[PDB]
Amino acid sequence: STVLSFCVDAAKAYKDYLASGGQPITNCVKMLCTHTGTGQAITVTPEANMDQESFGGASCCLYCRCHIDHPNPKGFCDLKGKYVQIPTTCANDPVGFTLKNTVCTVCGMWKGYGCSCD
Amino acid sequence: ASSQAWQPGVAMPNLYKMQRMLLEKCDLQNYGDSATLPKGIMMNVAKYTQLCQYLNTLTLAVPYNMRVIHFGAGSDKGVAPGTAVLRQWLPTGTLLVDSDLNDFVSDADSTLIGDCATVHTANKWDLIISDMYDPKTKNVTKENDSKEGFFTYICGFIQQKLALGGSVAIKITEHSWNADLYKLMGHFAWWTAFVTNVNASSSEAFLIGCNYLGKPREQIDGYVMHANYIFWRNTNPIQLSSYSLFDMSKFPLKLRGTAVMSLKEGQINDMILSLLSKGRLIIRENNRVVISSDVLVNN
Ligand SMILES: C[n+]1cn([C@@H]2O[C@H](COP(=O)(O)OP(=O)(O)OP(=O)(O)OC[C@H]3O[C@@H](n4cnc5c(N)ncnc54)[C@H](O)[C@@H]3O)[C@@H](O)[C@H]2O)c2nc(N)[nH]c(=O)c21
Ligand SMILES: C[n+]1cn([C@@H]2O[C@H](COP(=O)(O)OP(=O)(O)OP(=O)(O)O)[C@@H](O)[C@H]2O)c2nc(N)[nH]c(=O)c21
Ligand SMILES: Nc1ncnc2c1ncn2[C@@H]1O[C@H](CSCC[C@H](N)C(=O)O)[C@@H](O)[C@H]1O
Ligand SMILES: [Cl-]
Ligand SMILES: [Cl-]
Ligand SMILES: [Cl-]
Ligand SMILES: [Cl-]
Ligand SMILES: [Zn+2]
Ligand SMILES: [Zn+2]
Repeated sequence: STVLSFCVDAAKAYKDYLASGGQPITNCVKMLCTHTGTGQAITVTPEANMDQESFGGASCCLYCRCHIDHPNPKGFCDLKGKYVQIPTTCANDPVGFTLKNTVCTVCGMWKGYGCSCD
Repeated sequence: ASSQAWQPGVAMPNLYKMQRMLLEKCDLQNYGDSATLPKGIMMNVAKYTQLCQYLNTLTLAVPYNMRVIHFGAGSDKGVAPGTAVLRQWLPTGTLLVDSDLNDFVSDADSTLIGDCATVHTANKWDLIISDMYDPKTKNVTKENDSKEGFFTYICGFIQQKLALGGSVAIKITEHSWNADLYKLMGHFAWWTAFVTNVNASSSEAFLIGCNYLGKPREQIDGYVMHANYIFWRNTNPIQLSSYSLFDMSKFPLKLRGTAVMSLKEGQINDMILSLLSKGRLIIRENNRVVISSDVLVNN
């Protein structure tokens, strides 16, 4: 109750850290792949298209990398054990991209970077 | 330029395995040279990708609900590049467990932190990958003798927890090696020492046991076979190459649906051994996979 009320806006803190000129989290594991994949955001195997890089999920998850509890139900990670596709233009900061962007529940593409359900 | 440059790496030729060399100091012409990797790709992602590309050419058993354990999976970066490559390579749904002396975050289904000697399991495994390396190996003060440490655990883990038909890939170097491990290679249908092309400038190799038979097929003297390995490396320079990393179209391990059966030690006849030797049979029960990490209780 009081422990939950205090907790720690880690997603908000990372955006402020970058705004202050902080160097983005490194050592995100980039995978070798064909780059002829579906282009969906989070997949069981690398699915990067010609405009994306595929990375090991756990290495791009702020919560996994910082050893802090996950917000998702019962601390369930959505990247661990999977592969996340990141636009080549934003591959310099995969942790920042996954936090600031959200996946479309219909086509499985990143909203604003592949989803065209409109 | 060399033909082997388009391969993921180079395996120890059979004639070098049949020699009786004395151990010599390893002296590589290109020692330490770094490979030219694709932009932003880590050395360990490239290395495991080439190991997996080579494993795709062997008769590996690939059963439904395959079980794979990866020792020495943590890096000084706090992540598991090799585990990410194994999970990309293995069929979806493959149970993948990894472990390391040091904490790290992984894509594996379960991760155990601590010395590999603290890892227990009643379950048998289909594939064992080890990248363990003792940093103290760099302190070459004495003669290059067989090393114990995690190697005694790996040998016992193979003899007790590897399913018949299963395979292993255990990392060795000039000084990080074990005679009993080489002797165990004679308990597989086939074996080799495989050198990744991205690490051609290192004495590193993966000792690969293909299709475990649970009995000696050939007698191997470990002290002689490691001397043979160093002689091969000292007389066969390998050109650094990352060419195989650019073609990932056939990368995923082919799902073979390999039969899984339970058999007493008296049911292992020549006909069963023949199926094990072709990657068409795995012998173990299909019970729940349970692992544990021994915790030492102190004040
Ligand atoms: C083969 N070799 C060994 N040495 C000497 O003997 C020592 C021990 O030799 P080694 O058994 O460590 O073998 P090698 O040097 O080939 O290993 P390398 O450093 O390439 O490491 C291979 C792999 O081991 C792992 N590894 C190495 N060091 C570490 C570490 N500190 N932490 C974690 N993993 C490590 C990595 O996965 C790495 O890719 C070397 O540190 C060096 O002084 C050589 N010297 C010359 N001049 N020419 C050689 O050809 C040569
Ligand atoms: C790669 N491999 C080699 N052998 C044995 O070795 C024989 C051929 O050995 P080889 O495969 O090394 O020679 P090849 O000329 O086929 O090609 P190379 O690999 O480029 O040199 C096989 O018929 C088997 O007896 C193997 N035996 C088993 N069971 N499994 C393997 O994966 C395997
Ligand atoms: N006795 C032991 N038990 C467990 N891990 C051990 C060990 N001796 C060495 N190691 C581990 O062996 C590893 C060698 S480096 C491993 C690199 C890793 N495979 C990657 O994908 O990048 C180190 O992380 C070290 O902690
Ligand atoms: Cl959590
Ligand atoms: Cl020792
Ligand atoms: Cl010991
Ligand atoms: Cl035996
Ligand atoms: Zn996470
Ligand atoms: Zn959509």
